[PDB]
Amino acid sequence: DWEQYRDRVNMLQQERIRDSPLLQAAKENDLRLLKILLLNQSCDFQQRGAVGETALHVAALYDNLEAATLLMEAAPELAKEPALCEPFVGQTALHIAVMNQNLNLVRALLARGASVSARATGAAFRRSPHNLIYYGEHPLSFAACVGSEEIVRLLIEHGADIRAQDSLGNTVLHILILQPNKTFACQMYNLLLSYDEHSDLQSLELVPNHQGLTPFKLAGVEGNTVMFQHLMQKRKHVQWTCGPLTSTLYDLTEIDSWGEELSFLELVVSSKKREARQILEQTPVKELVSFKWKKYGRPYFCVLASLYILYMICFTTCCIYRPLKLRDDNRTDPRDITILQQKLLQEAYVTHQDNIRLVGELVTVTGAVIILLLEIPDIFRVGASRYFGQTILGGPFHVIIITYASLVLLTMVMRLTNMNGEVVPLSFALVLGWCSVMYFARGFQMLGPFTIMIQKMIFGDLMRFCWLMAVVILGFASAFHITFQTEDPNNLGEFSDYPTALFSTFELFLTIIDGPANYSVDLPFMYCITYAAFAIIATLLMLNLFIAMMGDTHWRVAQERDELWRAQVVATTVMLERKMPRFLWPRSGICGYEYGLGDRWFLRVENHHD
Amino acid sequence: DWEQYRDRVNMLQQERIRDSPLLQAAKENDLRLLKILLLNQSCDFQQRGAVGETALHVAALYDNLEAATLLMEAAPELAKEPALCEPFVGQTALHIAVMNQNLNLVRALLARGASVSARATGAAFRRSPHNLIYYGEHPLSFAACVGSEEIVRLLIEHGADIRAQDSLGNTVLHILILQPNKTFACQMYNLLLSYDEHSDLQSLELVPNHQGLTPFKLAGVEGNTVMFQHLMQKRKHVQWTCGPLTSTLYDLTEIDSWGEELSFLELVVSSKKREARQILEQTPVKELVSFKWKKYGRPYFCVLASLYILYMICFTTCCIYRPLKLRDDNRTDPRDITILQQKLLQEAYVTHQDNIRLVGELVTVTGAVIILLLEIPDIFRVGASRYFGQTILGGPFHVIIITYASLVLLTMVMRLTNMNGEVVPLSFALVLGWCSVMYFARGFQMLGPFTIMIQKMIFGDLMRFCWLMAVVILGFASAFHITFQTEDPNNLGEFSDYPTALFSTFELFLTIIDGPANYSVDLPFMYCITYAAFAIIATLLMLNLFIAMMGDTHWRVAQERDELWRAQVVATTVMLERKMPRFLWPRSGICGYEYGLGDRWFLRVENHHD
Ligand SMILES: CC(C)[C@@H](C)/C=C/[C@@H](C)[C@H]1CC[C@H]2C3=CC=C4C[C@@H](O)CC[C@]4(C)[C@H]3CC[C@]12C
Ligand SMILES: CC(C)[C@@H](C)/C=C/[C@@H](C)[C@H]1CC[C@H]2C3=CC=C4C[C@@H](O)CC[C@]4(C)[C@H]3CC[C@]12C
Ligand SMILES: CC(C)[C@@H](C)/C=C/[C@@H](C)[C@H]1CC[C@H]2C3=CC=C4C[C@@H](O)CC[C@]4(C)[C@H]3CC[C@]12C
Ligand SMILES: CC(C)[C@@H](C)/C=C/[C@@H](C)[C@H]1CC[C@H]2C3=CC=C4C[C@@H](O)CC[C@]4(C)[C@H]3CC[C@]12C
Repeated sequence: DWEQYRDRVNMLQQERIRDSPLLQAAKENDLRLLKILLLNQSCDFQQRGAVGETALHVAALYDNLEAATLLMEAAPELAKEPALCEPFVGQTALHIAVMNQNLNLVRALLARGASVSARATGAAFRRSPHNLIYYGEHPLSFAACVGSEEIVRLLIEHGADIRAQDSLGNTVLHILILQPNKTFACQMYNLLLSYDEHSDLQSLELVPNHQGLTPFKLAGVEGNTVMFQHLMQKRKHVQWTCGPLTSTLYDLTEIDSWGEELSFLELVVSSKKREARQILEQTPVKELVSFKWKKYGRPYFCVLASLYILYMICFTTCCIYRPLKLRDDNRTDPRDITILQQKLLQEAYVTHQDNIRLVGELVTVTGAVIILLLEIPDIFRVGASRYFGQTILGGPFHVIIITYASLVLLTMVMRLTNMNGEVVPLSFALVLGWCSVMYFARGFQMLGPFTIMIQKMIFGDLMRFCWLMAVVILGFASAFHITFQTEDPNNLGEFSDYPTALFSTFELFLTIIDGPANYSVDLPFMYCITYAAFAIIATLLMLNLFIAMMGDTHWRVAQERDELWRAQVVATTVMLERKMPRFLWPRSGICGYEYGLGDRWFLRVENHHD
Repeated sequence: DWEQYRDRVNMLQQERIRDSPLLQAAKENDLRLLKILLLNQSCDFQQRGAVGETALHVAALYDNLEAATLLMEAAPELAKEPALCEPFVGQTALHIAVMNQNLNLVRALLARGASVSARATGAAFRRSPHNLIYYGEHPLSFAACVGSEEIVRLLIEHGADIRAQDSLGNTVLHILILQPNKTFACQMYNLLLSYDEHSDLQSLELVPNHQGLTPFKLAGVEGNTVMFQHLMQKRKHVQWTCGPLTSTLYDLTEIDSWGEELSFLELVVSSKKREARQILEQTPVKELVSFKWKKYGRPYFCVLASLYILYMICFTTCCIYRPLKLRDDNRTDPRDITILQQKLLQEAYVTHQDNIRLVGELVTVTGAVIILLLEIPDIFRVGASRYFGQTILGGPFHVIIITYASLVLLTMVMRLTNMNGEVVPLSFALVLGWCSVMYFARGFQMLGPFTIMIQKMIFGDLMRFCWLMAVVILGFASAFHITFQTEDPNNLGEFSDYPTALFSTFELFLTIIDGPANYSVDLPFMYCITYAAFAIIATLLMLNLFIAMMGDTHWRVAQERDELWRAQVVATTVMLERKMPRFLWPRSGICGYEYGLGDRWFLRVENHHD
């Protein structure tokens, strides 16, 4: 929760420990004062602290086995007392004794009758970035997550339910997977699977949490590669081993996820963790997505890319041959250079070429409607921020594709209603529609990690550098405008108006226009000093600083090009499996039923070991 | 072959193993059930699997020595039974027993009379990228490639022919060289040479395969540097060793390859493997090509470069002084600026300077004919794709040189036929002919690894980045054309026509022209927003991204500059040895016959060891 509230809670807990002499003796392991208190019978033994902790909780917290046994000899009901305050509600002495790995204290508490199924629904025991650890809500979950196998065996022998869930629905396998240390996690997973004598019901592995994730899916989502390898070791079958050639037969019941709302690969790719992209490098998943991409994903993606390119060619040809007529009125203003205008709806669609344009425009409108019908339910199937905010699963390409379809439909509306100004949505749709073709650059290895470079340059570096650049533009444009306020605009009109001054200074920042010079006339002397300062500071230092930032970003992406391209391949394959019809996408892998191996589907992997 | 077919074959093989109780007992090493089957006499013992494998093949496949001896005690004819299906045709139990290194099983099979010359012509035993290994087609080849020397000795003692070839003609030395692991390969090569008691016939080393490669040539082609060093250890003679100076005398019978169609160095350089360029760094080859390049290659290459430069000077001077006359007709169109045209064949070649031009044009046509006569039979001596598609042996320089000669001859044809439009082939030939002079940059160390940088930037990076760049050009050119469709073209004519809009936006992408600005008139407001987006996205992000890609490509080539330059030196020296007359290229090395060492030719290497 709040850091200040937890600090006040800890300070109040230490204050109530230091104020109470029984709690002070329990903390400091003062056996004489504690025995004088307990042998004495002032009739008080349940003094609670600031968090509602008993004296047994204080004895277990500071590793005081002798003081805890003294507190359990007299009035042993403290072995069945949880805390009664917000940051530690539900925590007993058994939880602290398990977390401190005091095995004799856990033995003594289970001898005195500790609650082995004590569900600690505390604020500090929830999975949150405020808490440093998430060990669970049960003593068995705590003992499995800490790493003491003997305490796990002791709690199981006393009757701790392995199939117990948290507030998030997580069983002990989920919280065991969620731990960062993974050396002992595989052995603890083996121990908890070995103690599943129940085996009735479904196996603990098939138990989903409240998010609907199995432990296999949670190992996929969180990027736990070691637990993923340990899980696939239990689901593989070595067919044969001849010399150095080992042929094994992995099971694809959970990896492929046939007939499910969210497949395993979709959950792996659409994950906020950076370590989830290493699951695609693992042994069954890499061969599975390579088979899917090489057999079905690449030809279908190339066909869709060719259709989209021809569609954009038709839209561009309809933009070029747009119906325009001569201007009716006279150009009274000498600075106005508009000689054509848009024809009316009655004036257009007359000749044969206009009917060809009508056919192409119907093709364009139908394609935009098809685009909207393909993209709109994906914003409601998952979250809008998740669908619009991930690099791997398209992302900004979907936003500009939906914007392109919306602008094409708006152009159609303005065409049918005889509204002037189709140049703005047609230019927007021509820029956005052609730039969306780079989405289909993710289907090729050489060009795919380039769109990721451009994405991590625009939203990565350009959105940070544009504030300093805009500050320099807003300074020097105002300076250049006020130096040329008392000047004739016919000789040097690059700073005549302040919007034009902003645009001209932006161009001079990017060095795409020449410096404003008119040597036939006498420019003001302040312009030369201001432009020398602009050339030193803006065009030389900051522009090449942005060039170096883009170079470092390109190097950072190019050091991990194949991983990002494989992630894009899996994202594209998942999207094509979800959206295309099922008869064009047969089920991947060996059928297995024709070979007598049941209804499961397998992937055969032949490797060259030693 | 196909991955799905091999997967179906393996699944069917495991299905037929699991269905048959004899094969199941042979796989699982169930001695009791197997003895009940064999001691029983249901009169069946040759049940074949899905691949035609016997029960002895299943026993040898899963390392079941006891089950294999039980299957060989009753009906031992299974020791002489190969498989009878496509992926394993010709494979016996001896092959699997050798590959599994079960020495007692190989002893038992040779005791029962296994076929020691069993030629396994299977689909899985062929050298292909589908197969993970290529161990050969014979049990001796399998035992030499796996690494068990005792099984090699056992097979040789029973009469396995060492001089046996595969479907590719490869003997056991070729397949032993083709293995990736090279520590045991030298010892196995020594063992197989030591067992060549035949020594009649030619030595196994001089036995070529179906591609015509000796094991020395195959070690050169595949880049096996360790086997190359081991082969040159057997062909060197240490003349003396005084202090730290060791003078040895390498033999150049196979490295130089006098009087052969394909020399050793040509096969090393024209190799698809990247590791073949390390053969040129080895001890005799480096000194040999350095002697050849320093004595003969560099002066002849500099003479040819000077002749080609003077030839291009003559061609350029004939292009500058091209016969042109005043235009006969009148310039009716105000946008037409053509004032000259080409003179007729009768009108030209009149004055003295025209006769000097005629002499130069005859020189140019003769040089192009000489160029075609030098380059045309090289396209038929080797493959066309091999000759036109390798960086080291010229490659694109040969294509542009042949194109230059073809365009010069086409210009001559258009000159003789009075056909208008010599400017197109003359401009093409002037661009391509002068750019071919960079071919002669490969003869100098400092400038040579620069043409490789440009080649790996054009075909490496430019051919990948040009699709995204063309996408941005096709978007923004159409946007800029439709914003200036309803505008007067006299004020801003950079986007008047769509081809001119494409060209102007390509120039604005490369920042070689200024931004289109006409401050005397009022430009449309959409142009400013579209050009600000073009300046942000195209000229700033993508152009400098391509700059960073070229920087990384230049760094990648510059980290290996000397290796690539030495490869180009060997390629140039091989080309000059092949194409120049023999009297200008004396045989390299010590003659040897005058010193009583036979007809062989030697290279003396003096090195400073310790
Ligand atoms: C038309 C003008 C007014 C302005 C709006 C135009 C903006 C275009 C050029 C910009 C806006 C956002 C840009 C953009 C958004 C995000 C991505 C995803 C990235 O992975 C590749 C580049 C890509 C695809 C680029 C392409 C160019 C876009 C679409
Ligand atoms: C430096 C960063 C922030 C980049 C991205 C922004 C550039 C700014 C300065 C650019 C982007 C688009 C430009 C722009 C849009 C359109 C017009 C209308 C035109 O008739 C006058 C110039 C004017 C008013 C300019 C002003 C400067 C703008 C707003
Ligand atoms: C004349 C115009 C129309 C066009 C066709 C001209 C193209 C020229 C400039 C281009 C085409 C291909 C280019 C090219 C091909 C390949 C190589 C081999 C490389 O190792 C060095 C650069 C070099 C030699 C370059 C030189 C420049 C060339 C020849
Ligand atoms: C971005 C990459 C793909 C680079 C290599 C390609 C550039 C394209 C856009 C260039 C290359 C040559 C250019 C070109 C060739 C010749 C002409 C004829 C001229 O009268 C009008 C422009 C026009 C029609 C332009 C159009 C744009 C072209 C085709």
